Amino acid sequence: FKNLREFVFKNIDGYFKIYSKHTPINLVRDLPQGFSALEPLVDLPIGINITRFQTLLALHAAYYVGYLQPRTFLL
Amino acid sequence: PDDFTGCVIAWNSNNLDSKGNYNYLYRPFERDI
Repeated sequence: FKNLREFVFKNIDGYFKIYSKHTPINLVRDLPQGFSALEPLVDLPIGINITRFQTLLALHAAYYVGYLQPRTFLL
Repeated sequence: PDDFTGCVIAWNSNNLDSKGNYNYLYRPFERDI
């Protein structure tokens, strides 16, 4: 694959906060190892409860899903 | 929210919305539609 697209989606007090980073890659088998912080891009004042989500693909690319935790980091 | 930052402004509509007027319904920043 050529393009790595990473996003963070969290919903706090009615705001759907989106962070993202796009980087060039040269790897098919799996996600590349490395570190980069994601910058805030969008903050949507929607007031909508989110419990479930679904992705949308174009039918004529692998994707990964993890979950966030209230952990402490030293940056 | 308990840490709300801002101002709440309100006024009487007895001579504006009242008629009766049944178009007003009741059930942090959530729109429970």
